[PDB]
Amino acid sequence: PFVPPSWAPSVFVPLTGLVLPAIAMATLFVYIEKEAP
Amino acid sequence: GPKRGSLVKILRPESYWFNQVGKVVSVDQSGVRYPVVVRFENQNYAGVTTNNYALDEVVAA
Amino acid sequence: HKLFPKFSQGLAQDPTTRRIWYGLAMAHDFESHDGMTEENLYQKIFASHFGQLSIIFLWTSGNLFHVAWQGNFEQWVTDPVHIRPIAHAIWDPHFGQPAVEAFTRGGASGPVNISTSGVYQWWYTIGMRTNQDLYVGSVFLALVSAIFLFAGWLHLQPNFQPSLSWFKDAESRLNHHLSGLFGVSSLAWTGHLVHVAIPESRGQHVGWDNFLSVLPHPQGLTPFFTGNWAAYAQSPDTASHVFGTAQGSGQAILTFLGGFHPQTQSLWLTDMAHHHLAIAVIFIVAGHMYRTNFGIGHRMQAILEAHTPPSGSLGAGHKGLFDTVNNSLHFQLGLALASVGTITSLVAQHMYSLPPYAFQAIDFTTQAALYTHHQYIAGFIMCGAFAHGAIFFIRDYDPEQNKGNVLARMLDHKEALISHLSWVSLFLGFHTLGLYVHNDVMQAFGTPEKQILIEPVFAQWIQAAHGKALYGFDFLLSSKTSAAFANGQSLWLPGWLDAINNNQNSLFLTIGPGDFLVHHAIALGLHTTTLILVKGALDARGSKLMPDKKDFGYSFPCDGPGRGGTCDISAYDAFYLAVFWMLNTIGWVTFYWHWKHLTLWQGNVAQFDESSTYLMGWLRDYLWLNSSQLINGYNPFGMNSLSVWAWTFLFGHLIYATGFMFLISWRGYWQELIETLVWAHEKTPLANLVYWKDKPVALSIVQARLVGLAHFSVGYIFTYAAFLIASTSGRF
Amino acid sequence: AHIVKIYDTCIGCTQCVRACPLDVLEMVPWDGCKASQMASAPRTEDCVGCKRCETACPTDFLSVRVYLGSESTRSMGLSY
Amino acid sequence: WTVPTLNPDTPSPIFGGSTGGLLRKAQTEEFYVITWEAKKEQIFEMPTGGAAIMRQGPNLLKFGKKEQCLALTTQLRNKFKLTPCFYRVFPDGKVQYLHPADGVYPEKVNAGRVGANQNMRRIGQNVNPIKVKFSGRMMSPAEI
Amino acid sequence: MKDFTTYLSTAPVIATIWFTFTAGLLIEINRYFPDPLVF
Amino acid sequence: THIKPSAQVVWPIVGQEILNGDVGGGFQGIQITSGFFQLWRASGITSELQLYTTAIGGLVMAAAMFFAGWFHYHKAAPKLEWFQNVESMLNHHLGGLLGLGSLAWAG
Amino acid sequence: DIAGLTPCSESKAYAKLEKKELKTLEKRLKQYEADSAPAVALKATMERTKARFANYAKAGLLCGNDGLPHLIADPGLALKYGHAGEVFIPTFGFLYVAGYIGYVGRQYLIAVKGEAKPTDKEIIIDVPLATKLAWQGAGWPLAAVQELQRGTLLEKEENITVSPR
Ligand code: CLA
Ligand code: CLA
Ligand code: CLA
Ligand code: CLA
Ligand code: CLA
Ligand code: CLA
Ligand SMILES: CC1=C(/C=C/C(C)=C/C=C/C(C)=C/C=C/C=C(C)/C=C/C=C(C)/C=C/C2=C(C)CCCC2(C)C)C(C)(C)CCC1
Ligand code: SF4
Repeated sequence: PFVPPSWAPSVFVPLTGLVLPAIAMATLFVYIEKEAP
Repeated sequence: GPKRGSLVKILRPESYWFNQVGKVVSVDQSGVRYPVVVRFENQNYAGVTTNNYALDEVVAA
Repeated sequence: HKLFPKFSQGLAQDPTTRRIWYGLAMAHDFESHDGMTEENLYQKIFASHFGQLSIIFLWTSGNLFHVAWQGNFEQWVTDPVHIRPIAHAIWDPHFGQPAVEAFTRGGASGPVNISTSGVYQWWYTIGMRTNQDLYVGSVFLALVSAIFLFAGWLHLQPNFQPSLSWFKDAESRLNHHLSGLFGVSSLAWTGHLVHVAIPESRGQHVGWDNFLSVLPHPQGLTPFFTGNWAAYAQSPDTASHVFGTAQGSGQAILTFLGGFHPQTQSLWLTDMAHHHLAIAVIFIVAGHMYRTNFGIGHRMQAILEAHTPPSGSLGAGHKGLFDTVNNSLHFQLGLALASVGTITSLVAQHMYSLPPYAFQAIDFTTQAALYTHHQYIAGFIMCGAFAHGAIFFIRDYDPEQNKGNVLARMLDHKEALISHLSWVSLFLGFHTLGLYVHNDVMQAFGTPEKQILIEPVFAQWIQAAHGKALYGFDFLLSSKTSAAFANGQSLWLPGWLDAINNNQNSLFLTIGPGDFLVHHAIALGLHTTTLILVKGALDARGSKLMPDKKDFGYSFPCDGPGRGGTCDISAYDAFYLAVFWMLNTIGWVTFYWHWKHLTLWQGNVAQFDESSTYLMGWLRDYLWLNSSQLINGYNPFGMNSLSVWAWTFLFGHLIYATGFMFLISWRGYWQELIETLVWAHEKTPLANLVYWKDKPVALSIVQARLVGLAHFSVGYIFTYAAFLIASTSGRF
Repeated sequence: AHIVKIYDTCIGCTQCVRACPLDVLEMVPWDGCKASQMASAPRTEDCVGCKRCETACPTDFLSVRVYLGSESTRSMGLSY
Repeated sequence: WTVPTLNPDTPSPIFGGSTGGLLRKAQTEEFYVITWEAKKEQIFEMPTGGAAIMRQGPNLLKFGKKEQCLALTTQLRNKFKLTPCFYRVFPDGKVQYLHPADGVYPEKVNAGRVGANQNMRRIGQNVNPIKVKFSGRMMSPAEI
Repeated sequence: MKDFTTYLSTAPVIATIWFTFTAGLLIEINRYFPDPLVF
Repeated sequence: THIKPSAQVVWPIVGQEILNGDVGGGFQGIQITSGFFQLWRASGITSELQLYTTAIGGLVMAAAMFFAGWFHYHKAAPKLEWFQNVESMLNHHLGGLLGLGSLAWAG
Repeated sequence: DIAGLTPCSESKAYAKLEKKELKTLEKRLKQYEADSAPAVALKATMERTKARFANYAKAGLLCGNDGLPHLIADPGLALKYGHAGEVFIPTFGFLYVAGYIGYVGRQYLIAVKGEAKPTDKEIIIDVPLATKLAWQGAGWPLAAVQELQRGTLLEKEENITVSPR
């Protein structure tokens, strides 16, 4: 019970290619530009 | 310390002319901290040939 | 001000874009954070080490999983001579149908990459036969990676943070790491070899289902407890053994044969079992040396205080070195990097020549890729060893604790050291370049019989001492009437002699005047890189141009245009200048390795022996000749499977060239350009409604050197990787 | 801010003061040298770290030293 | 000598307007205002680029950074034998006089100045960087 | 003439004359003894 | 159309003699690419003698130029208001140099 | 012989390379006249080629599989098989002339440091003193080992040293 299905690159490659870089760069940008109290 | 015109040897370790020989111009007799004026026949990287030294930084050699 | 970076409020109060880069760059330099003590230093380093372990095991589990799902391992093991090892499948929606057809090679459904990492050979030799086995290994190593990441998080917790005494305990750590981490691990790998990897090569499956009901030897443990240990060397594998099957097999589990298995052209599993068993016993015995809480044992400070020679020829000797190795992490890191870099060179040099894995050295692209991969890794690690040694001199070195010892006397004769390194570098450079230019003038003027061809008689003497009957010296292993020959002749020499007298492998290749000239160029590169690195380490405290260099630290830009100007005066900048000589030197050793092996693999070693003696022969017959199918990877007639390596070849040339921009052009030009850009943005209507939060400035001097060296190095690596993989795979 | 220090080898030649493009240094009364003058750096918050003072100092070694430190908007020489 | 005050209603030099003047730093953070009194009408060189005519009497320019006011001060002091003073102005309206902060120019000794940042030792008499490890920050051995 | 000999005693002129002599000497030796590799 | 322009020959020492290649015309040398042969044919030169006389003429003119340098620096050196006559300089250079140059060349 | 190398006068690729160079030179020769200067220069080239191959076969050089002369750099093996003329006699000849140059330069430096203008005698070369030392430099190995044995070859530790040492 190990083999991931036949549709798996079509989701996982654009996920870590586009969605997680967008979320990660937005999150790191908001963390960089945050003011200290 | 040494008289005018005599040769000394520099023992200030961060001097350019450390462990080398210069010539005494004058020794100031006030309470100045570095009175011994020594001239050197070669220039440092700044192009200076003259420096003040202390009494325990020069040895008449 | 701003929050990032949390470790430095001096950087957090920076109103510019320099803050982001310097927060990225000073993140893992824990000795220079705000409020850092020594216990906190060692604890965060311990957690980071756990993080490194978790990343390595996740990397290995990912390699296993992508092979097990998208490769052809179970099909490769049936005929590993004619089938190419698949790395992972390609999903690129930017492709076209010719590219999908081209990277769909076989036997695969869609587009794949063909692996050049040797993992199929390594996994097949250690006993993998199916994909499920690789799935179980991937799940196991992912669970191990999760355990190490959790253990880093756990040993950060305040009920689990170790004290400074636990980190500064050297005898316990050497006893546990020699006896357990080296010895018991090597013993357990011997257990894996004997129990699994040898019967899998005999054609018998020994998995977890039956490893308790299958005998490793037909008389188990009775020779081992009787002392009749030679009963495990009886009946070895025959010289007509088909690997992985039962035809031509034996019963032995621990032989000592020398040379190679005849089919796979690789080391014997029984010899590797015996080898790991012997070094396991030696490391377990050596792991009982130092004094832990049991009365017996050696005291390292006592050993160091004792080894001071008479007559004062080393002064105080090794007095006070224990408190300077123990208290400094940069000394320990430089020692570790020097050892691991030399061992990585050892791995590459011994794995091309003595290939361990089944059907390695018939996969020529795997041979070239693994050699070049560990040689460049070794070069970077050696440069880091000298870098952290210079950091040791600047930060950790106390002169009063070392008044008179070996470390102070090196600083005393640093000028003699740098002078004689300068001499050997100038000598090797003048005469190596002069001999190559001389032979080029001879080859240009039509007279090859005038060119200076010095024969490498010293290394040929050494090969004759090793047992090679080509050069006719005939002594010590090449003469049949020798004591060493006659004593080793009964047991391990008959395989070693056949393997060293075979001229169809990399075991002690035939050498000539080209090999002379290149080994001299290699010595030039080594001595020169050592000159820059030793000069940067020993002039790190200060020089006559700057006596107070220790007061600015390790990586400062300069000391201004005064005193004639002081550019690249820092020890970091000496490292920076020496990375170029590292890349040059490894480029020389891998050009040499690759061209001598391409001429071995094609069949005409006469081509290397003739054209290697002149640099036009180099440029014509290696670089121009072997890049004919590379640059035809795509063209206006179509494309094929080498188009990714043609694109990556041009990609590396581009990154190299972009690095030259940061290397040559410096800061104030770009700062003036950015100030005009700031004017233009603040005056442009309907775009000055958008304003930066961080003030844009040009990159600093040190950052510029780092970015230029980074682009330079990445382009260097990608260009030679694309050329080497594409030439070897396209022509074999 | 950049760390600017004055050392007792100063001979009060005023060269560093007339070399600084930012008015950071000044001369104070002193008794350690024949000139009865010593340099001093009371306004290092405006110092950019150009090291013209160090270029102008005649003594060997330097009597004025500039240790580049944490950057601000004044020390980076920004007009924006 | 007393600390003078900034007169914002001081006439400026005759100048057609450069692209190298003030920016949003003058509106958000600070800008500096330089003031001198001339003896005659005479052309000088603007530090931001270009030429300008100073008036006969009180003059007034405003710059972004401090080195621009020092460059114009050095020009007006070595070329025209004038005595300018330049101030620091905030968008609040806070006005900070400086240069000459003592009233006497810093290139000559004045009794009353307190010596700051003076190590009373040589540079070779500093400690090693091992002696200043693990403080609250990065430190140089010349800081102590 | 004394000043002209001092100018001929200056460093680049003597380097030119001496390298001309040394190069011509090697050229003459390679002409009359063509292609020497040993001895 | 079948002889390659060559005007440099090397001496037979240390094997560099091979550089004298088969350029045609019963000659051996380095093929030149400056275009002097085409310039000389366009100017109507037909013999080596005319080229030799042009060489002597150019050497004589070089001696005249170095004498002119020495003369106008050490013996009779022009004044600043001579150098500042730019209107006259333009008149003389546009007439005499370009104008009489191209007139005499057209001649 | 040494290292499996045949002698060049016994080697066959050496004769093949000689014949090949003669073939190229005569293919270039066969497109001229007889008394023409290109034909004379090419016949001088062929004469020098034959003389060079005969001299290298006469000197006892060792050829490989490519027919090219190989040099032996080992003092004992060279002196045993008659090959001192290719590395060993050239290295002592070089060390003689290189120490000549270095010793004449050192004597000129010591001679010009003892004046009131050493840099002036370094920019404008004292030609009689330089020729005097250049002729007297022939006894440089004897003079060098004597200055070694007196303790005057070497400066003491009055040298310039850095802050570290
Ligand atoms: C860590 C090593 C590693 C590497 C370099 C790769 C590389 C790849 N994977 Mg694989 N993957 C791995 C481990 C790895 N994998 C493991 C162990 C599993 C089993 C859980 C998978 C399950 C998997 C599937 C189902 C698929 C891929 C696919 C791919 C390809 C496309 C990238 C992608 O979207 O994957 C996504 C990556 C994952 C799903 C696993 C990552 C999970 C770990 C815990 C994240 C680690 C993050 C890392 C430490 C830091 C990165 C973030 C940081 C830089 C900010 C690429 C070749 C796709 C493919 O095959 O294309 C043809 C695809 O469909 N991977
Ligand atoms: C720093 C970057 C770097 C990278 C990316 C690589 C990459 C590679 N190395 Mg190289 N290597 C490197 C540096 C690197 N190396 C250095 C610095 C050294 C010197 C130390 C080596 C020495 C080396 C050797 C000797 C070999 C490689 C091999 C390889 C290849 C196989 C992948 C692998 O290592 O599996 C991942 C490995 C592991 C996850 C660990 C393996 C198991 C360890 C050794 C012991 C486990 C003990 C066990 C846990 C104890 C249980 C005890 C019991 C009682 C419970 C891969 C190309 C192999 C190869 O070339 O194959 C074709 C190979 O044989 N490397
Ligand atoms: C055992 C391994 C090891 C460990 C634990 C350390 C630890 C340390 N090193 Mg050392 N070092 C090592 C090995 C190691 N190093 C090696 C192998 C080298 C040679 C490269 C060095 C050379 C070196 C230098 C010159 C310096 C350090 C420094 C440091 C300290 C701070 C690191 C930091 O903050 O940088 C953060 C890391 C970065 C900002 C990395 C930037 C990325 C680099 C430039 C590579 C970019 C290539 C890119 C990834 C390729 C992308 C390709 C693309 C197509 C995908 C830390 C003590 C610094 C120090 O001590 O300061 C006083 C320092 O100056 N190290
Ligand atoms: C082909 C490019 C090239 C060459 C030939 C060199 C050569 C050298 N480098 Mg350099 N270097 C280079 C690129 C190169 N480098 C690059 C890209 C970098 C990165 C910035 C460096 C950074 C670097 C550092 C940090 C160091 C060196 C050092 C050296 C010297 C080491 C000792 C030696 O072997 O000298 C042998 C001598 C030569 C190779 C020069 C040839 C001499 C010529 C042929 C003689 C004259 C011929 C002819 C008469 C010329 C007539 C022309 C006329 C107009 C005058 C050597 C001169 C080291 C050094 O200087 O030690 C003393 C050193 O520490 N290099
Ligand atoms: C418009 C100017 C002009 C042009 C186009 C020519 C063209 C030619 N000249 Mg002539 N020549 C000229 C004026 C010009 N001449 C003048 C003023 C003199 C006296 C110095 C000469 C003296 C001269 C000699 C001795 C010879 C030639 C020869 C030639 C032919 C050879 C190629 C060449 O010279 O490149 C073409 C040149 C140019 C394109 C640049 C000329 C620009 C001039 C110097 C300034 C003109 C500026 C003008 C007001 C605006 C033009 C702007 C721009 C488009 C050029 C070619 C037909 C050779 C010949 O006769 O072969 C058959 C030859 O032996 N010329
Ligand atoms: C630069 C290092 C070096 C190296 C690697 C060699 C290598 C060699 N030498 Mg040579 N030699 C050298 C420098 C070197 N030599 C120097 C500088 C001298 C002058 C002092 C000699 C004088 C010399 C003589 C007289 C002989 C050799 C011989 C040899 C060969 C065998 C000896 C051996 O293996 O010892 C390893 C080499 C060293 C440790 C370097 C020191 C060399 C010492 C000073 C002399 C060694 C001679 C040896 C004792 C004789 C052995 C006889 C042999 C038949 C067993 C071997 C190829 C012998 C030979 O001809 O073999 C066929 C021989 O008879 N050498
Ligand atoms: C800077 C610095 C540093 C670093 C250093 C380094 C980096 C080093 C390296 C080093 C190295 C890297 C070294 C090496 C070495 C090696 C060796 C030492 C080897 C040896 C060998 C041997 C001895 C062998 C022998 C043999 C043979 C040859 C053959 C036969 C076998 C036998 C075994 C016998 C430190 C940290 C300390 C700190 C201080 C500073
Ligand atoms: S560095 Fe620039 S600013 Fe700081 S003191 Fe020296 S001159 Fe004045």
